[PDB]
Amino acid sequence: MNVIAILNHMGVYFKEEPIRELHRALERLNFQIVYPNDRDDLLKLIENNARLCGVIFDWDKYNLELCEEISKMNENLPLYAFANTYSTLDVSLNDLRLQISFFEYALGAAEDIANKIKQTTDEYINTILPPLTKALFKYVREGKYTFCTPGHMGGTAFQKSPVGSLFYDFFGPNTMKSDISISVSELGSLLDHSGPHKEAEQYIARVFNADRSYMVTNGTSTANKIVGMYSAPAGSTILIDRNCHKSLTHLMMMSDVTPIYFRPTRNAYGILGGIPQSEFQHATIAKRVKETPNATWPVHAVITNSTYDGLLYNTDFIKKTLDVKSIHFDSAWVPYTNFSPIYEGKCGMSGGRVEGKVIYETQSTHKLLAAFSQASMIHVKGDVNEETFNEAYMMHTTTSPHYGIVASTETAAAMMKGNAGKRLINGSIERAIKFRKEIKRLRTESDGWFFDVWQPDHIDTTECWPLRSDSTWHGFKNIDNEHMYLDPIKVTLLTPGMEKDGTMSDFGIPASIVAKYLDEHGIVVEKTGPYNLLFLFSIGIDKTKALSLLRALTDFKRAFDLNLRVKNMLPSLYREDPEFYENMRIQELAQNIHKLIVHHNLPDLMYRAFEVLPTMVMTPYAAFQKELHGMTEEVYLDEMVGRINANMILPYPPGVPLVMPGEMITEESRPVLEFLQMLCEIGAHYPGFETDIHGAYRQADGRYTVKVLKE
Amino acid sequence: MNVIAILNHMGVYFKEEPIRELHRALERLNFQIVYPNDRDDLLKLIENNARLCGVIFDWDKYNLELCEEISKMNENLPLYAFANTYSTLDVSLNDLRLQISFFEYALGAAEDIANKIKQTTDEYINTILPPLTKALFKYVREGKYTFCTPGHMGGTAFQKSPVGSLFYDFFGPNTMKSDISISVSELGSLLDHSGPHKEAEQYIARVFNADRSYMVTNGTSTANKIVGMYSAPAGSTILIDRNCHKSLTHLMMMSDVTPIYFRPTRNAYGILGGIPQSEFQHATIAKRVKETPNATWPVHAVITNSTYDGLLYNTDFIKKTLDVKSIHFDSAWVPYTNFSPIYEGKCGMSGGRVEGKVIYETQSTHKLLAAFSQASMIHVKGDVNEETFNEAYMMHTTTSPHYGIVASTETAAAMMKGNAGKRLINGSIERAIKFRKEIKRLRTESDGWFFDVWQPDHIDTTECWPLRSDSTWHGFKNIDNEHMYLDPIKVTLLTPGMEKDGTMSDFGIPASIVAKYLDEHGIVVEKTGPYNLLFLFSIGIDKTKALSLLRALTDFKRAFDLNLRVKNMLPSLYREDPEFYENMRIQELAQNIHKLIVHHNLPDLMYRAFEVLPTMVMTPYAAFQKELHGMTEEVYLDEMVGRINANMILPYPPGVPLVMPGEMITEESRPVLEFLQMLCEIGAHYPGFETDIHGAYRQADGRYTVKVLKE
Amino acid sequence: MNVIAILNHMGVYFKEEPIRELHRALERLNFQIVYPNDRDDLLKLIENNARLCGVIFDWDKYNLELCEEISKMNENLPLYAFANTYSTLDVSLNDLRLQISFFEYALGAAEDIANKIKQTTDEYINTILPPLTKALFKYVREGKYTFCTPGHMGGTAFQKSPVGSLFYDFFGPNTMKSDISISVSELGSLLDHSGPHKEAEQYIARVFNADRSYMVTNGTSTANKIVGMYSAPAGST
Repeated sequence: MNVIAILNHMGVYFKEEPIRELHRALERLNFQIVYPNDRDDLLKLIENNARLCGVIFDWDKYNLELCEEISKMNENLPLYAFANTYSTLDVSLNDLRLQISFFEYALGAAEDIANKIKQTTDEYINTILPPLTKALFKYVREGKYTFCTPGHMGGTAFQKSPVGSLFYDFFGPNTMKSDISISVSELGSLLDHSGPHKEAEQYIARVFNADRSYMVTNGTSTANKIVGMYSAPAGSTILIDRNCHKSLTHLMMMSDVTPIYFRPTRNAYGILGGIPQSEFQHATIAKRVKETPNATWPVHAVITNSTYDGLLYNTDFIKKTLDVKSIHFDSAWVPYTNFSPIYEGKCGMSGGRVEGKVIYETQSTHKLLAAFSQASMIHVKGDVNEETFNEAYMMHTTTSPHYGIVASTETAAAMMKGNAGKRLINGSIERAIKFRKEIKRLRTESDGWFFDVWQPDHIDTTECWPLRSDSTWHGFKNIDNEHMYLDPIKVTLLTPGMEKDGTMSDFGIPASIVAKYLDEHGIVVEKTGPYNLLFLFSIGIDKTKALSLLRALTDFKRAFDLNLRVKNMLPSLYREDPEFYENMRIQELAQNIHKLIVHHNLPDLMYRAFEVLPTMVMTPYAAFQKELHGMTEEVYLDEMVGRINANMILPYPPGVPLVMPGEMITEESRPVLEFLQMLCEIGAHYPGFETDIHGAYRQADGRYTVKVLKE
Repeated sequence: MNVIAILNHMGVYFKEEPIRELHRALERLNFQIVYPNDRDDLLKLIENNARLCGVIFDWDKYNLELCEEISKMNENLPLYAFANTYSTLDVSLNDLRLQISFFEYALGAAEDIANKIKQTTDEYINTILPPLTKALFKYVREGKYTFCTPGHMGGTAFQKSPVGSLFYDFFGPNTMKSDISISVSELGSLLDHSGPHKEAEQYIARVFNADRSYMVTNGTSTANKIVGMYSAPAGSTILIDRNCHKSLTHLMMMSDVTPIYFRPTRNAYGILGGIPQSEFQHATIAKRVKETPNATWPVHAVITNSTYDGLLYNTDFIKKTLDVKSIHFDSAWVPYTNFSPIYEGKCGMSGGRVEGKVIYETQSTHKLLAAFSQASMIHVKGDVNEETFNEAYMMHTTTSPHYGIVASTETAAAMMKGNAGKRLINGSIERAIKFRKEIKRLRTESDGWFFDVWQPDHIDTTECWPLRSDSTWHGFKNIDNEHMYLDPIKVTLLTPGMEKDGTMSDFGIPASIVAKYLDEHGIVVEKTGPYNLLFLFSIGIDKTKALSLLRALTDFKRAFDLNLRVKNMLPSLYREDPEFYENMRIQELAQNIHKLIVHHNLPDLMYRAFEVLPTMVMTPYAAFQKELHGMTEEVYLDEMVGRINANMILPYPPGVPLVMPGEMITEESRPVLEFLQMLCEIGAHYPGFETDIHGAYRQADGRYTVKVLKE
Repeated sequence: MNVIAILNHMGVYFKEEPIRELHRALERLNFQIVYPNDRDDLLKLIENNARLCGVIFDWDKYNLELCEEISKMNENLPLYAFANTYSTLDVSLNDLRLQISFFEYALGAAEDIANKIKQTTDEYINTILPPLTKALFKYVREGKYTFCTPGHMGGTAFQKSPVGSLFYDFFGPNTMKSDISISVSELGSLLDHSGPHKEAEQYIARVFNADRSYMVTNGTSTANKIVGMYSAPAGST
């Protein structure tokens, strides 16, 4: 905030020489001065920037509707109207409700005007800032010597070493002084929820429409642990989504709990869809309790809302009909929910306080909002035992947190209050929708093949487009109406190779080549399956990045039709093994990997492997207990049927836990083994496209091993 | 690295005009140029700075011993000797082993010389940098657009919001671009230990003399959890130090384990000393196993080495005689051990690979080294199940870590390789010893009272001064010889109020007033007890901070002898309740709090409360299980005998867990209740000195409550 | 390639002060900046020159047909359209098939834009250059000391003699460093047809529509000898 914009030169002297004196005084007060030519120049200057902290304009040539337009753009922005001809009498109430401060044109009075402008800018900065970030900035500005942890003590240890000086010159001084610990008593403490921290969690609670809100400093991988260790005591039972994270599996291995796994649907692409409506009612839950050993009525439920590919649920249905005392939504990919009414009825915090149960939501703030990594939140909705749940939160977090992460966690919510946050969210959603409309437009504009995007055939409104059973763009057969809602900002491109009914085509490009090409040209894809990409259109995405992406896709199309060699187009993949990719064209490589997928029948195996659940011999807690006692042997992959698995098997494709720790592959679940063997067989042909299975360990001969339990 | 220092002007032109042309070319290549006048100027310039990345000197007037001195100062520093009169023949081997590159005095050849200098500086930067920090800096320098998590995507979300722009202008761009996730495939992944990450853990393993080294991104509060969940399966038994952290208690509440608590000694000051030699042999361990219900032979041991006040152990004794299969050292306060031979035989990694057991050490890197917060390491020494322990490490850490913390964690070890790290550690230890010598000197120089420092009466050598049974400076009675070693850099000041034999004096100042005064004058104390301070003399401390601290102590002495009012001297404490501190002098306040300590007999109660162990009714895991089921009631403090505690009671003073979760205060442990009641009684008199007990909850009437279990 | 041409001054400030900051940053990055007045000025400037390596223009006052005309003039030339009023939606396929990179008008963001412009210019140079000339230019830019033939060794023998210095001042340094031999292993060898040389003869074979193409270094007076000594053995006709 040092940019203060003065409107145009009227022409007469008595209201220009005071303006030039104020210009000189403001430059003396370390303010950059910009000179927009007219009104629309000011509108564009304010929307394209954010460092602007003041507008000076004459109240004669520009009326007070150029206070209201800026108010629609930013409510808290100070503007400085200069009163010459309009008297006191010419002011309405709506002018008085805006951030304007009136001044006069007097020669030699520029010093007091500049001091008042500096004070107003300071008030604006101290108004828009959240309280803990405000206090941290104040503490760094009044920077005191310290004799406490951390050891760098304001980064003055990095000023006395060469590699330390490189680190210090990279990061800069303010992010070294911003790292302090709980010994600084004026900032309170995260662990005890005191002072500026307590004001921060109350601020987070207002913003996100939650009763009590927490600010985790390790991540939602730890927030899931906190929620599932509070609400699910040992010996109890949980309803965990099979579409889960590794963190929930880790939680189940720490705690002595027992699962019933929900059964999500999926298409031939490998996109993890959702649980049908039948598996949230009392009948199916009671049945699955009945045929699970050592199982009682579930006391907690964990649901991934949304999925990895951005499929929201009808959460009002869930909160009405799921008859458990605590429903947890692992909303790691949807933290931005409250800030656009598009997502109404699509999160745990949507709607009011539900009766008889506590709704948890564990937004991963760093993922889609603007926050530093390892930042997360736990929003609750209901009544919880305050000391027990506070102690459970204290149990998993560290004792001396990184205050940069905490300040970023709060500043992410502070970016969403007012009109600026609504403008951010609506701009991101509208930009995502416009990108979707041209990618379907360029599909019908181009010749031959082009990238498809997995979205409804007619989208033109800003809403979460519901997945209807009467349409076939999604691919989930016999899907329930109003249970799924596509998130517009998680754009999933598609590549040729798949037909609409689910069978495979002949000409195709698997998405690994497209992702590697985009990585070569300096744009990064989130994660790819066999024939899909994913692009997070968060609040950071502007039209520069969107156009560069669209124009990396087009250059890939041109380079693939021209059929350039692997050496020229993909040097990063060429360097994987130059002997192999020396005389190979890209069309031959794409055709070969596509034929390896087709002949081995990848999508049918990937479907039929996840439509059958492995037999739960013992709870994953018992599997971890037997793993700790050294009762694990590494049998080869083929002889794994009838054996209890000790470590989780997580195959890419698709990215969802296939075999849990403690489950047996029986003869009824042989397509699981066939899929694993097929994936190992196809991954050992072409370098750079190596097999990515978390749990299976590569040997030298080419056959993988899985840690199973001894007999 | 942009500072290149040229030595003096010889006087003749043919070796000055090429030097001026090289000056102009290097300024064209964005290098700051400094001009030391002579040799000693260069020596001082190099020791006082670290951004210097090159010395240009003439090989005639300055010999090659001004290459060896700089080599003793920095081994990798490039220097550029200019050869005029000494021929090829005048070079020895020791000159060739140094970082010198020879040049000549030619007119018009300054461009190639400047390009070679820039290339040599780039080689130097790429040499001293650790590999993962090097790759992260390279990735940010080649900064690519991204469509993946995190949501700010290079900080371009903070460039479009006012509070976001304040955050961005504070932190700066390079620490926003440095936050990326595992989707960037060229940096590998922390979780899978691949690529640049795997090179980083191998680099950490060399540096710290460990077999396998891990880099935790939550902190040693999570590293303790990782170690104690791998090595201690459920149903087993551990030997946990009573001088533990909150994190170890949290670990014991997560896991179904059973303790035998070691019994450390302590003095009247409240400093947590150490476990006697008798409690590490087989006889006492077998006895304490025998009188503990449901207890078997311990399979793991956790020892806080050093203590909070920097008392190292004779760890060779521990690793020889403690007959358990895994010994863990919670070395959160001593991470700098390998980098000075003072600490030989004083860590888990000291000495060779011990036979028959695995030694863990969990250095908190952010505490005393130069690293960002929430950074920690796990060094092992022995043979562990690689996949089981890797899975246990993966179990507690997040999945998308903050790469700034990881890069800082590795750069902290990279600051310690070579001669610069040895110079850092030796300079910090020597500065600590010199500060200790003048604080004892100023004690005998001043009039009346002065601050004492809890250290041996004769210290003049750079060693860990052993706590001898034939001396009484420490206060631990009947202490064992060569079991304790004072760390010189954890300086514990003392205030008047205590006599040498342990009884209380009449004139005294409790350390809270001194800490608050130092906080008023802008220097921060780590943590204080009743009459002691603590100052971490880490690698960040230079003589500026040390002199400012000594000269805040002296100004406090002058202001206390002059007896200034609380309003003028302590406005931050005045604002706590201006009605109470209006007409009170500092001598009256100090005398009143000292009399409250004396009349209530604080040190005798604090001693006798920790010399008696509360009765373990049930394991803390069972206490947490009963706490989760809502079986907890809040009885008042006085009626807590005979009741099983559900939450840990952590009173300040001193800062060590007094009552564990699941333990009963019996009639044999009534002084525990007397100490708690006394602390609550003395904390409810003077504002700003409020009672700090973690576990006891303040009520409105003034009597505290503790969550106990129902009957 | 250091000439980057910016189109005209619109008049409003929010898309001129970022342009002036980008001007200052590009001059800091050693780029000469030219200022064509209007569209036909740019057309004539591009046809009369070849050192131009970039056009910066606003996407509002000048449409995307002033990308297609430059494409007919030079296909690989990078141009930098600045997006203000036309949204994402206003782009056709023929625009996407051209060498344009889109930017925005933001104050204080000229450093990243200038770095991206420098990287795009480097990509353009490494795109239009043939591989062996690219590798030779790279080798001279990373100029290493040598102890092999030729004897001047980067022309440092001509820097130590008066007539040698006249020769060196005439020819200039880059054509002295460009004369090396087969001892530099990273450039391959002409005689054995390896590495960058082999890529060069394959490149010559594509260009001239021939199966196998050779690159003689004495002249076609020697190429005739090569052909007539291969195809015409002694005693034949």
